[PDB]
Amino acid sequence: IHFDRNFYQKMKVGVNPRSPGYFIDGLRALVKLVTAKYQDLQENQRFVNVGLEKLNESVLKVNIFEMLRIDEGLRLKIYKDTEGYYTIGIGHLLTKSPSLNAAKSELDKAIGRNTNGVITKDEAEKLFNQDVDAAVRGILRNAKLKPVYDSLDAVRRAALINMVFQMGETGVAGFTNSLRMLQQKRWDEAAVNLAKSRWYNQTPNRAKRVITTFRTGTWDAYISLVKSLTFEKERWLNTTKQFSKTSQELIGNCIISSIYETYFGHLNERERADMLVILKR
Amino acid sequence: TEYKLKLKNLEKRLLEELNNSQGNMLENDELMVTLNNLKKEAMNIEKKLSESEEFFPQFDNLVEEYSIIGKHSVKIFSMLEKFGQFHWFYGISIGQFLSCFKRVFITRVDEILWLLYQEVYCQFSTALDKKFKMIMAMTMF
Repeated sequence: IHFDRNFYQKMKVGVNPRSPGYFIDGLRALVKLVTAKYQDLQENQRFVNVGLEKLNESVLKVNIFEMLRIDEGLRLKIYKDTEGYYTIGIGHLLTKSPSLNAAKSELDKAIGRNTNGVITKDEAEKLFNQDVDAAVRGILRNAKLKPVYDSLDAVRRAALINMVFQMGETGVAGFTNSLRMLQQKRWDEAAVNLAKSRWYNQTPNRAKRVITTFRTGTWDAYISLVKSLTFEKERWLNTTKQFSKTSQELIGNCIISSIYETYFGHLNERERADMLVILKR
Repeated sequence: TEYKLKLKNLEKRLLEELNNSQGNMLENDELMVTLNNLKKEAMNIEKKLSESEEFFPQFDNLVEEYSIIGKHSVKIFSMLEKFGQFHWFYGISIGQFLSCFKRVFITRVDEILWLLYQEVYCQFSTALDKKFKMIMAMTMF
């Protein structure tokens, strides 16, 4: 009402030479916009709240292993790799033979069980830790990689162990530029060189994560490798607190909008400005 | 709305494939890297979201600092309009005026202002006969 009376005062000249349908056209548009924005608001609040629900359910019960799980992947049943060979768990190759049961023979000889190629959780990590130790023992054997692996901190080692699991130690050794700079402990120039390679162009996702791990010597790109980093999404509930703003001023915002649609159409730039100022005060 | 639809998009991928089957022993981790990627896109969001609160007052201030250029140009224009009302050849549109003002570019605000007068004179002096050049000089001055 104050805006109507103010509008007519500060704009229209003359003693009652006009009607008040701005008021009504203005009450109705407000009913429209408060409803629309309010519904859309509640829809959002429901969505983050049932989302938050599935996250509270997502916490149930309760490291290089999570690393190698992430880019390579964990399988509890036998499958085939990119080259189609026989593999189980994390990158553990039973046989390169096209034979279907040649893998089952090797696995059963490895884990010491009669399984058809279906394995339990712990055995996945056992075969992994085993594959790793073996890869580490081999690096120390290799005279091109050994000084580097000795140089690096545990985290960056885990990165080198990762490159070995993909490319094979013989493959990691051809990196002599990148490896030299890695032992010289200049991590940026090392990362810039690692970026240039057939290894990058082929799998520049994994290669990108390994590289920023070499850089930062940190697990973040990839000790946060625990699914507990998912627990961190829990603190992104802050949206719930942001609403309390958006909605508190929702009504006010819709008033301006209703009035702006209705009264302002025929007004100068300067007119809308000052009228809006009156409206806000 | 693009970034919040990108977040909602991965927030959708999270909900979708978190319920999928049950155990999720392996793959949901292969999704978690996509939600780890979600965390980076969520930092992109907070980066834009934080530089919004910085934008508004810097903007709101810049309209005040440039006020003067506007208020001079409304009177300089008004003058040219009045030349046009005396004789048919002397018309001008806000188009030509703005087009002239663009040339000003291609104590800062002072300079941009001083240039305004000098460029408006320099151009439109030519569309007027000697009498009005002299009226125009004295008025604008």
